[PDB]
Amino acid sequence: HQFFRDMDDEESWIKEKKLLVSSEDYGRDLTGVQNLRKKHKRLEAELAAHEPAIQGVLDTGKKLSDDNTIGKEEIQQRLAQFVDHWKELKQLAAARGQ
Repeated sequence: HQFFRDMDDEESWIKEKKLLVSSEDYGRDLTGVQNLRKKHKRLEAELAAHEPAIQGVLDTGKKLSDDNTIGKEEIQQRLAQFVDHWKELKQLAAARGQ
């Protein structure tokens, strides 16, 4: 139950993370351009820390499996969303860079 909770709070953080990216943009068109470029740079750094964070949960889940399996399987499905979300985020970041 705890791991699940943590995962949930984590997924939440992901949403909150994306929100930040959406916040650090508004600031007069004239600067908006430089704002996007600056955002990208911060995005790369961010991602560096977001990788280990998300992975951490993933690893934990793997453990749960070996410790239970019957049940945790459902959580994996939910966690699948987490990865998917991050995946999209990565793609977006890549596009921005290019």
